[PDB]
Amino acid sequence: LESQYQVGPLLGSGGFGSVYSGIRVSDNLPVAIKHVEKDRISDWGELPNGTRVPMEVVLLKKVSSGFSGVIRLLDWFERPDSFVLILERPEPVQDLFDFITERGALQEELARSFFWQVLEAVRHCHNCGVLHRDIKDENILIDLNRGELKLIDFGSGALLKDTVYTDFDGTRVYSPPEWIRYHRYHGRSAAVWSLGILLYDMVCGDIPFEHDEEIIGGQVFFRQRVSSECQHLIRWCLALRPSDRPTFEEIQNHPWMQDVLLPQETAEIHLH
Amino acid sequence: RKRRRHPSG
Ligand SMILES: CC(=O)/C=C/c1ccc(O)cc1
Repeated sequence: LESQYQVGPLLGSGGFGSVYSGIRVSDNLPVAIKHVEKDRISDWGELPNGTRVPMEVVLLKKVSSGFSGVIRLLDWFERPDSFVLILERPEPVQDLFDFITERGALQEELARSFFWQVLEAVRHCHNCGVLHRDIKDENILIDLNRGELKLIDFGSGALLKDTVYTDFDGTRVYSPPEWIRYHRYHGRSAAVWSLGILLYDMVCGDIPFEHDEEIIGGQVFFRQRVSSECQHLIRWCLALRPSDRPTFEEIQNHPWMQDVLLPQETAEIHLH
Repeated sequence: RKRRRHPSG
C-alpha cells in the first residue's frame, strides 16, 4: 500500500479525516488518499465478501461502477487503527465552495449547467441505492479543464430506503425543517431541500439560512437579482412540507432548467 | 457579509 502510491501534500482535514494528494506509481494517475481513524467511525457495514468495513466504503463501491459525476473509489486498505481510501483526483480542480467565494453569485447560465450536473450525479447515487445526505458546495469538485462536477464525501451517507430516517450527521444548515423540528425525514425529499439550498447558494453567493429559526421559517429573501423562473424553482425545492417539494424529474423538467450547456461548453465559456 | 464553511455534525 505504502509502495503503490507516492504520497504528497495534505489537501484537507476535518470531520471526514485527512485527505492527501498522491500519485499512483503504476501509471502516474493523480489520486486522493483519505485516512479515517477506526475509533471515529460511527456506521459500519459489509459488502459482498462479507468483510466488515466503514459504510462509506460500502456506499462508494455501490456508486463507483462506470462513469459518473461522483468521485470514484479506486482502492482501499485496512490498517491496525485506520482505513485508507484511494480516490480519483481531478487536475486542475477547485471545490464549489471556494469557487463561489472567489467569483461571487454565479451567472444563471453557469448555475444551470452546474446544478444540472449535480442533479444527474444524485440521480446516479439514488439509482445505485445510495443516499448522500451531505449535498453542499463544499462536497462538490470542479474539473476546471473538462467543466465536470464531482460529488465527494459519503461519510454521512446511508443506503437509500423508503421509510423514515431518524439519524443525521450531515450539515445542519442544509438539513430540512422536518429534521430541525422532529428529527425525522425521508430520503429523496430531504435531498431536494438541500438542493434548493445549493441552488440559492449558487445564484446569490451564499446559502439563505444560518439559524434554526430561519430554516423552519421558510421565507426565502433574494439578496441578488435572480430571474423569476429560478426563484420559483428555489422556493419549490424549499417548500416547508416535504410532500410539496418537487421530484427530481419535476426539477429537471422545470422551465428554468431547459437548454443546459454541455460540460465542454461550460468550461470554455465560463472556466478557461 | 461573512460567508463561512459549515462542518458536518
Ligand atoms: C472528503 C472526501 O471524502 C474526499 C475528498 C477529496 C477527494 C478527491 C479530491 O481530489 C480531493 C478531496
